Order: sequence, then structure tokens, then C-alpha cells
Amino acid sequence: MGNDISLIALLAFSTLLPFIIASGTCFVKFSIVFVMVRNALGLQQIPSNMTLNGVALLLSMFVMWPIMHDAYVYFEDEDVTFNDISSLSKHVDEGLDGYRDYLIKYSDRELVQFFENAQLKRQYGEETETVKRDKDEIEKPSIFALLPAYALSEIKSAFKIGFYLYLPFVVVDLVVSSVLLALGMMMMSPVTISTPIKLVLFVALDGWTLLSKGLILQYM
Amino acid sequence: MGNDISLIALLAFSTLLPFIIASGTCFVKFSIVFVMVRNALGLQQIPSNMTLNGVALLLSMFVMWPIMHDAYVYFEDEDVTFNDISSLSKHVDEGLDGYRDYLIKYSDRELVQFFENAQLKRQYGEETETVKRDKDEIEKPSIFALLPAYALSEIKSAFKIGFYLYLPFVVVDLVVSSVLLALGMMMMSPVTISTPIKLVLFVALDGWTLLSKGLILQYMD
Amino acid sequence: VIGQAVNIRSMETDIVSLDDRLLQAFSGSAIATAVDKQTITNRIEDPNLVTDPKELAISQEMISDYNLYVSMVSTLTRKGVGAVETLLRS
Amino acid sequence: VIGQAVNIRSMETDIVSLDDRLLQAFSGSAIATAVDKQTITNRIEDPNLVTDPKELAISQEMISDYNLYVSMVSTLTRKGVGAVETLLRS
Amino acid sequence: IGQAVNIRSMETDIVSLDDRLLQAFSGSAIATAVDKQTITNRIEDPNLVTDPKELAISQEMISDYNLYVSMVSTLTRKGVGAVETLLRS
Amino acid sequence: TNRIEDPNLVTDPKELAISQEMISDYNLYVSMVSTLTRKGVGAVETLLRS
Amino acid sequence: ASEMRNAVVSLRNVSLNEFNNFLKRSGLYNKNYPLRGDNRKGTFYVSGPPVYVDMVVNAATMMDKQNDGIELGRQKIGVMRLNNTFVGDRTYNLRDQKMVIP
Amino acid sequence: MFYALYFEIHHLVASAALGFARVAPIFFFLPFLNSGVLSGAPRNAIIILVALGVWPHALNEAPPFLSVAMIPLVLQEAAVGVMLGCLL
Amino acid sequence: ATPWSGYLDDVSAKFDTGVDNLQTQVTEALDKLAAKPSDPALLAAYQSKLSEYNLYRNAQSNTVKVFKDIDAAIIQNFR
Amino acid sequence: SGYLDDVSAKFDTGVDNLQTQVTEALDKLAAKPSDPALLAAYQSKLSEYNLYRNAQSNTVKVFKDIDAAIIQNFR
Amino acid sequence: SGYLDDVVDNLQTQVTEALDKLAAKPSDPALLAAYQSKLSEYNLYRNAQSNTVKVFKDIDAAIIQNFR
Amino acid sequence: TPWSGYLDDNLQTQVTEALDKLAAKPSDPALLAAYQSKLSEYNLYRNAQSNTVKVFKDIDAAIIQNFR
Amino acid sequence: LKEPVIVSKMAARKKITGNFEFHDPNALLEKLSLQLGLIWYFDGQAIYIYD
Amino acid sequence: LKEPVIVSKMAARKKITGNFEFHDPNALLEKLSLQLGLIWYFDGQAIYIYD
Ligand SMILES: CCCCCCCCCCCC[N+](C)(C)[O-]
Repeated sequence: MGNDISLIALLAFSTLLPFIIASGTCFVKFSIVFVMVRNALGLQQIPSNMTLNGVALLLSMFVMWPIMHDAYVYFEDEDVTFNDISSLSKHVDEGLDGYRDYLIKYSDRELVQFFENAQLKRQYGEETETVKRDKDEIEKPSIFALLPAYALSEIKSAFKIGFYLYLPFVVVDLVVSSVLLALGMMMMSPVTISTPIKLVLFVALDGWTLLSKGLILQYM
Repeated sequence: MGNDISLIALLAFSTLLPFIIASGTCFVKFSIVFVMVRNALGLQQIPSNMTLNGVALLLSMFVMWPIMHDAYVYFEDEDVTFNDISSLSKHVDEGLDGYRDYLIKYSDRELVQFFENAQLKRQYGEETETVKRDKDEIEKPSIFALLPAYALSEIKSAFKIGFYLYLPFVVVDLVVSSVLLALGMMMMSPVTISTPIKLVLFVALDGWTLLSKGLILQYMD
Repeated sequence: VIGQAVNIRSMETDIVSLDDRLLQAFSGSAIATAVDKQTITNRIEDPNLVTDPKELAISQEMISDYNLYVSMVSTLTRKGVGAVETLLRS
Repeated sequence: VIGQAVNIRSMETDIVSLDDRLLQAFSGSAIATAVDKQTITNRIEDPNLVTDPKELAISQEMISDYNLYVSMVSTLTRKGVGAVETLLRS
Repeated sequence: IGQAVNIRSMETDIVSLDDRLLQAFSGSAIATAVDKQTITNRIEDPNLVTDPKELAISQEMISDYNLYVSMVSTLTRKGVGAVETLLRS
Repeated sequence: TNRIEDPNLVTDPKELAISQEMISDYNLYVSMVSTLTRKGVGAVETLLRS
Repeated sequence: ASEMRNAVVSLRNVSLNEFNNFLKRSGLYNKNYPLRGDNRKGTFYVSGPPVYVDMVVNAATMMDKQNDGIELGRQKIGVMRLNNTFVGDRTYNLRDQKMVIP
Repeated sequence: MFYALYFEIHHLVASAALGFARVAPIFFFLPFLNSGVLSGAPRNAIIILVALGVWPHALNEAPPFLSVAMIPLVLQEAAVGVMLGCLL
Repeated sequence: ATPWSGYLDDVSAKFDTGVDNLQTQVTEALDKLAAKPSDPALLAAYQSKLSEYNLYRNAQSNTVKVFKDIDAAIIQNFR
Repeated sequence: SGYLDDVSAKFDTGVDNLQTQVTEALDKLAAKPSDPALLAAYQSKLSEYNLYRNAQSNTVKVFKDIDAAIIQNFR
Repeated sequence: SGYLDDVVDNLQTQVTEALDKLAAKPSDPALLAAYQSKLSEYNLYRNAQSNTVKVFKDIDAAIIQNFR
Repeated sequence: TPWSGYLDDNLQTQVTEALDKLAAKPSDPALLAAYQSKLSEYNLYRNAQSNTVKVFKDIDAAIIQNFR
Repeated sequence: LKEPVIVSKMAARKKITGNFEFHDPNALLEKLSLQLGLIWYFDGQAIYIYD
Repeated sequence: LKEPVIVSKMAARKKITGNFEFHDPNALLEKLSLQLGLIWYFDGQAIYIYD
């Protein structure tokens, strides 16, 4: 089975795979957005998390598929000759650049650079003048620097989308409360009147299709 | 391996490793701070525990790696170093000071003193003089006494940090509730209105940047 | 009968921490083992010891005892670790 | 004794990222292993080496060491990933 | 001695995810079926089961088959094992 | 038994068959107590939440 | 340029200059990246673009293996007449002793 | 005596197990210890370490309770722990 | 200080496979002996060659067996 | 020490002097290799030795295998 | 044992006794043939005992694990 | 393999030599009597060695397989 | 000095200030070695400096 | 004393107050040993004090 230490490395990677997906792929974002949709509509138990996560997992595959294909053909299909530590190290590293470039496209530079300096640990407490906010790059940061900066960027993006999604439904129910106080009927709660309105508003907008399409379009 | 007992001990250690990480490393602290943030924003299931523990473990790696590497090369080192039982037990003990120095540097002096005295009174009898090392060089305390003091110290400081982060959102909530009562809309649940204001506040602060920076700078100069 | 020694009152007015009890046990075992392996190898190398029935009959017992000791230490250690896992593991 | 080399100086940690130290460790292990497997295979085919009692006593040790090395690495890596599973899945 | 090879067998571009499965599944089921058949008819032939130079080949073929099927099984199980944890959690 | 009779009776098949019973039974007893305490605490937490 | 490859090759049966002739006949030789070594010995260093390096290494290894089927050591026969002595051994049966001159 | 270290480890885990019954309820009541904050793999590891830090008797000698019905005892200890959780 | 990596002859072995001298010589010696089963000079030769062939074939089989058990034990360690 | 050495010793305290007798008879025979009186005695002593050493070694082997089985069933 | 505390003979004795008798004259065929079958029956007894003790403990361990 | 940091071939030549002497005069009773002894000792040496090397391999393997 | 200089990760933590004259580097290097607590070696191709 | 002194951890927990001479240390050391309950040894290179 080729070199067996390469076999061990393959089985190890295969075991860790779900945590890498859970922390370094746009599944992170799609999973959150759909749950916030349910909260904004105010529903407590339906659709099931089984359904929402199934959808999010499917959609994220379309975005990631182009990268896994290239990594596969680069590593496994091509036979290559290599003979020493340095030649192998370089060969292996060069294969990851297809993924590295995606992370650097969606990660925030000053944070990535901070983590790099933190893991060199050199001369530490280097000042803001050691940086000058440069723009165009041929740097190649570590992946152990790139993963957490990515996670922490995706989460913030999700929260931002969740800000806008709440607004229309917030308007919809303050109007209902004001009309009920224009009548005398202040003893009755809005919620049983307000919920169906939100459901029609959402179907008339066809929000699921606009969401899925627009979420995909960001990564094209 | 050159010796069989040296192998048995290594497999035992590798079998207990995860609990040592769960109870004697900064992971215990990072894991708490992120759950506190999620409580503060009033969320229930998102981000998932698997995502927050993922980043917490990655960040803990940058902090713990140097002493694990140091211990590794110390025990690999091929130069002749020991001959006999006393020299071997001293060689092994000496190899752990790189990590005792860590536990001692972050544990609270008062807790370390409590767990030490309460062991002396188990072994040598409660009539043994209560030390009151109020000005102290704690004489290389036993790691079984030192480890729970670290665990409770990190829980303390993580809770402390988590407290500060609530105060803006607390303000947001009480304000919204007051303006609704000023309009008389007693039947409106504030949470619907106050949730998005919290989200946009946190995003404007850029919380995760500030927070992840400071949490690491606390462990290195 | 050669060079016998025994400690007395080992626990009568002093008690070790578990932290040290494990460490002394480990050291006292690891060195005895390494010396027994060297003794066996040397008894195999010497041309006068591998060709005399009286010396071979002695070496068979040494190999048997080494093999039984290392197997018993390994089994007990594994079994004792298992119990701590069953305690801590949620 | 025929041809030998050793690497004297190891690069400073102050200039090498955390993942370089891993790539560099992995590569070195994978090569020393493929080279040992090849060496054993070649010893089994030279008819001089495969039929001389002196040389066979060497081949037997070489194959026992290869077997123990790979069993060791394959065990400790499984324990290593099992720790990550325990912390994250739990 | 009667031998044939099919040469123009596979497409190397990026292609829809649905068909990479069908093509992998089909190529693998074919390879294992023919491998197994050749193994059995190497044992049934009396001129091959009794020659020490031939037996040494059959030993390798059997072992390679064993390993290949063990690995395809292991990786497929870990593949569905990932999905079921991401979804349940 | 601390420095009386002798140590290291790894080797006699009659006493070595008596040790097997004890080494097993004490491991089972200790394993059982670990579960009973969890059950008890869990029952208290169940009632107090509900 | 960052993709340059380099390798050391050792041949047992074929000289460096013999391999050069192969490259030239092939029309594969490239004077920008020539082989470096001792024309008389069997060990050399080569560096260049991936395709060229790979081809060189493979070709040379196969040349060397196939030359394990060739043979150099043709025997020859010399016929040499002795001008001053008898070729065969002789025995002198002394009346008291038998003695041999090989 | 050869098996003495093995038994000495089992006496330790039996003592820790009976201490958990009295320490865990406190971790349930206090606002900085409940499972709204401290959850997952750390939780047991820390509770057990504390219980061993406060157990009153030398850990290496046989536990005194081996002769007693376990359930009445466990319930007794859990009740005591609930009372302490309230007072703290 | 660390031992050198070594350097890998990646291409050579897999296409060094080919008809062994040893089987060829065994069958040739047998065909010489069968022509005159009573010549001591031929018997002495065939005893030696057949013996060497026995040892070689066993050593090889036991080696293939060892190398494949390691791989089966790895996969069974991860599943 | 140990039980397997106890079993080994239970033979050597059984054959009081054979270990000496054999070497003594050998020295005598070596002094006059052609005396049938000496030869006849040496044949006996040597045979009694060969048998003693074989019975001892096979018994130690069997008790070793009994213990190695029990220590596996400890698991 | 000579001892009972108020509140036949086994294979373990018979083997020790037959070994003891044999070791006095290792070359007598009657004694050898008497010892082969005692050492065999002791080996079988001492295996069967341990294997069944092991089965009863694995049953109880499985019960405790099933109610975890 | 060394335990890191721990402080702390003639019979082959002898057999080769005796073989070379014997091969020159296979009918000498003194060379025959000598070679018989050298060859017997060499044989026993090689066997005892290889059995011991296997016994140590199998103990290391059993240890690993116990925790694996 | 005319030689590439390699400085140990540990020694690179130290700092210095002032106005310096590199008139005879071998001598200045020997001077500062003792003042700062460094050790150094020269294999013929490069200068290695350690704490 | 003109010799280095090594005090065991347990013995280091005791406290002493007053005004001392140290004129004849070997005598003083003995006297204090019996009052405090210490034991001590001297190998020729260092003085070891234990509880
Ligand atoms: C509080 C006012 C709610 C009015 C309805 C809001 C829009 C959703 C339902 C009507 C959508 C318009 N449509 C498609 C029927 O023409």
C-alpha cells in the first residue's frame, strides 16, 4: 500500500475530517444563517436541525468540490519521483496552495499576521510600526495561522447577515401592537395574530431561494 | 525502545493525556470564555460547541507547544546522563520542572497554600504546625496538590473576564424595556427587538479580534 | 545469600506522596530489568557458558523468569489504568 | 562502515513555523522507512547474503526492528487523534 | 496467451459529483470481480497449484486483494461516519 | 503484609490461581461504585430541575 | 524558475559519455542543462526542468539495467609451441627411487 | 509485597468515587460552576480532582465502608451535599 | 546529531523483476543429472543447488508474510 | 528465586552426587581408554545423566506454560 | 493442611508427591510412566479452572457496562 | 537499540580456519577430530542466539498489543 | 568580519544601544563576548554565536 | 563552619528567634540539635541537617 507511514497519515486525516469541516469550511456560515431564519420567524422546533444541517451540508459541497478534486489529482493520480527530505517537503507543501489561497481570500490579514508572530514568539510585543498595512502580497502564511482567523471571520459575517434578516419581522409586529392599542384590546397578546403574517410575508418573498442563491454567489 | 518499562510508562501516559489537557491547560479557560460570549448575546445553539471547542483547542496549541517540545528533546537527548536508581529518579523529576514552573506561575498562591497544608495534615497529623507561609518560596509542591489549585484559578479568572462583557448588553436590554413601557406596549416581548441591537453592537466592536488578541497576550510578554 | 539488605520501619513515622511512590516504583523496576537483559545476553555470548549442560540449565530458568515478570507488570498496569479511565470518563 | 553521514546542526526554532516542523519531521520518517524496507528486500535476494549463517542472524534483527518501529508509530498516532476526538466530540 | 486491454477508459476533467461515484463504484466492482476469478482458477489448475514458482505468485495476489478490500471498506465507513456526526450534532 | 513471608510470588501455580479471583473481584466492586454514585447524583439533579 | 529539479545518478554498466551519445542521437540533448561529471566514471549530477530531469533519470536507469544482459568477457585461445623442452612431465625410475619432474 | 501498589490504586479510586457524591451537588447550585458555564470533558476531571484534594484520610489505606449497604450511604451523602449547596 | 536520511532508488526494483538465474540453474542441473543418475560429480552439484533453492524460497515466503501482516494490523488499528 | 527454580532444584537435591561421579569416571577412562571394566561403568553413568537432564528440562517447560496461560487470563 | 478453624486429596497434592518420588530415581520406567499421566491431568485441570473463572467475570463486566 | 542516556566474533574465524586446514588433507584423523568439535560448538551457538532474539521480539510485541 | 553570522534563538533576545566602531572585529567580538555573556565559534565558513 | 550546609524540607519549617554568637559552631550545632530535635551528618564536604 505504498509507504505505510503515508498510510497512517491518510487514516489519521480521515479520522479528523469532520472537525476540519466544522471549523474551516463555509458550512460554518450556512449552518448559522439558516437557524437564525427560524429564530426570526419565531418558530421553536420546526424545521428540524436534521433538515437545516442537511441542506447546509449539501450546499457547501458545491463550493468546496473544485478544491478537493484538484488536491486528489495532484497527490494520488500523478506518480512522481522524489528522493530526499527537502524535495518531499516542498512537494507536499505545494499541493496545499489550492486550499491556502481560499483561506487567505476569506481571512483578515492583520489577525493572520498576529498569529504568525505569536507562534514564532520572537521579540514579542512588536509594535504597530512593525506593520504598515501593505496591500499586495506573495506571502505564504502557515495553515495553523490561517484556520482560526478564518473561523473568527466567518462567524462575524454570519452575525452581520442575521442583523438584516430580523428587521422586517420586527416592523411587522410593532404595527400589530399599535393597532391593537388603537382599539381597546390591550389585554390580548400580539403573537397569535402576528405569526401568520410573518409566514405569508416570507413565502411572498420566497426567501429560501434568494438566500440560497445569494449565499452561493458570494463564493463564485 | 531500549527498555520495556520505559515503553509501558509511555503507553500509560498516552492513554491518560486527554484528561491532563482538559484539566491542566489554558483550554479550560478559552472554552469557558466563548460559552460566556454566546450566553451574553442570548443565543442557544449557534455557534455549535464543536466550532467553539475547535478554535479553543487551536489557540491553546500556540501557548502550550514550547514546553511540550522542551520536554520532548529533554527526554530524547542521547548524551549519557544517569547510572543508578537515585540518578534516574532525579533525572525524571528534573525533567518535569518545565511544567511545574507553568502551573506555579498562574496558580493562586492562597489556593496552593491551602492544598499543601491540607496534605501535610493528612500524612503527618493535624498537630503538625500550620505553616502560614505568608512570605513564601513554596518548596516545589506536589503536582497532585498543585493541579486542582490551577483548575480553580483558571475558572475564577475566566468568570471574571466573562462578567465584564455583559455590561453593554445589559444596558441595551434595560433601555429597550424602558422605552417600551414609556409607550405602554406592555404586551411586547423585548427580546425580539433587543436581539438584533446586540448583534450589531458586537459586530461594530469587532469583539472576536480584541478578545482573541488579549487572551493570548496574557500568556506571553 | 550474597549482599542481602532490607529496609525496616518503612512506613512507621513517614509516608510518601503518591507522586513519589509511583516514581520510586518505576525506577526500581526499570533498572532491574535492564540489568537482567544484559546478564542474559552475556550468558549467551560466552563460549564456555553456551556449551555446558550445567550452564544451559541455569539459563533456561533466567529466560523463563524474565518473560513471566515483564508479562505480569504489563497486564497489571493496563488493568489499573482502565479503572482510572472508567472513573474520569464522562 | 561503508558509507555514513550524520546531520550535526538543527535549525533554530525562531525562524520556522509550527507546520514546517511537522512537514520536516514527517518527511524524514517516511524516507528512513522506505529505505529500510528496500534494504531488507535486497538482502533477501543476494544469494550470498541469503545462504550464509552469519548474514541471516543480521537480517532477523533488522526485520524485528522494522516491525517494532512501525507498530509503535501506528499506536501513538491513534492515541493522539483519540485525544482530539475526546475533547471535541464530547 | 490471449490478452486484451481497454485503453480509452477515463475522463480527467472536472465533472459533476454524481458521476464520480458511479465511475468509481463501477471500476472497482469490475476490478475485484476479475481479480477474484483469476485467484480461484489459479487454485483449480493442477499445473499451477503444484509449482513452487507459481505458488509464490498466488500468495502475493491473495494478499493484495485482502488489503485492497480492507481499505476501501475502512475509508467508506469513515466517510459516512463524518456525515452522521455533523448532522446529529 | 509488609516485609513478612516473601515477595514476588508471580510463579507458583497454586497461589497464582488464588490471586486471579481477588484481582478480578476488586476491580468489579470498584467499577460498580462508580456507577451508583453517578446514578444517585443524576436522580437528585433530575428532581431539582423538574 | 522555482520549480527547478536536481538529482544524482549512479550507473554501473554505462559511461557518462556513452549516455551522452544516446541523448544526441535522440535529439534530446540540451546545452543549457548539460550533465556534469567524469566522462570516464559512472556518477553524475543533473538539474533542470521537471520533464527533462525525469526523462533523464528513467532512461539512464533502464539503460543500466538492460546492459545486465550484455557480456564482455569473450575468452581467447593461445597456442604456444615450446622450443627448448618437452611439454609433458617425466618420471625417472632410479634403481633405488622413483622421482618426478612436473 | 508485590500487588500492594495495584490495591493502593484501587483504594484511591474507591475513595474518589464516594467523594463525588458529596462534591457534585455544590457544583450544581453555585452560579459560576453550573453546567451553563462549565461543561464537557473538563467537568468531571475537575470535580474529581477537588474531591481528592479534600478527602480527609490517607489515600493509600483501605476504605472503611466495604462492609456496608451502598444505597443508603450514597443517598445520605447526596442529601448532605444538597444542604451544603443551599448554605453556600 | 541524527543519522542520515539515505536516498531512494525509486525506479529500480519494480522493473528489475525478471527470470531468476536460480530457478533456471536448478532446472538445468536436474536435466543434467537425469541423464546419468549415478555420476557422483553430478550428484554432488545437484545436492548443493537444490539446497540453496530450498532456503531461498522459504526466506522469501516468510518475508512477504511479515510485511503484509504489518499493513493488516495498521488498518485494523484504525477501524 | 521462584517456584520454577524450586522445581529445578527438586531434581538436583534428588541426584546427590551424579554430577561429580560422571566427571570422575571420565577422568579414569581418559587415563586408560581400553579397559572394559572402566568402559562398562562409564556407559551407565553417562546414560543416567542424559536421562536426568532431559526429564528436568521438559518439566520446567511444562510449568512455564501453565503460568504463562494463567497470567493471560488475568486480563 | 493440618488446620481447621471452626465458625480426600486433590491433584495438587498427588502431583507434588509423584514428582517427589520420581526425582529420587529419574530412570525407572514404572515411575516415569506413573508421572506422565499425573502431569497431564494437572495441566488440564489448571487450564479449565482459569478459563471458566474468566468467563464468569466477563459476564459480570458486561452487565455493569450495559447499565452504565 | 540503545536506551538513551543509560551509562552502559572469534568462533566464526575459528571455524573458517579449521575448515581450511581440513580441506587440504581430508584423511588426517587429527584434523577431523578438531573440526568435529569446532563445528558442533558453532552449531549450538547459532541456535541459542536465534531463539533468544525471537523471545525478546515476542515480548515487545505482546506489550504493544496489550495497549493497542 | 567577512563571514556570515548565525545567532542562536536564545541570544537573539538580548538588546544593545550606542555608537560602535568595527575597527578590529575579532577583538571587539572577544570584548563583548565576556561583557554580554556570549560564547562563539568559527569553523572556517561562518561564525556561530550562542548564549 | 567553613562548609556548605544543606537543610531538609521538613526541618526547614521550624522557626527560631533570638541573638546568637556562633563562636564555636561545632559545639553550638550539637547543643541546638538536641533542643530542636534535629539530626545531622558530616561527610567532609557538606553538613546535612534533617528532622
Ligand atoms: C401588517 C400588514 C401585513 C400585510 C401583508 C404583508 C405582505 C405579505 C402578504 C401579502 C403579499 C402580497 N401579495 C403577494 C399577496 O400580493
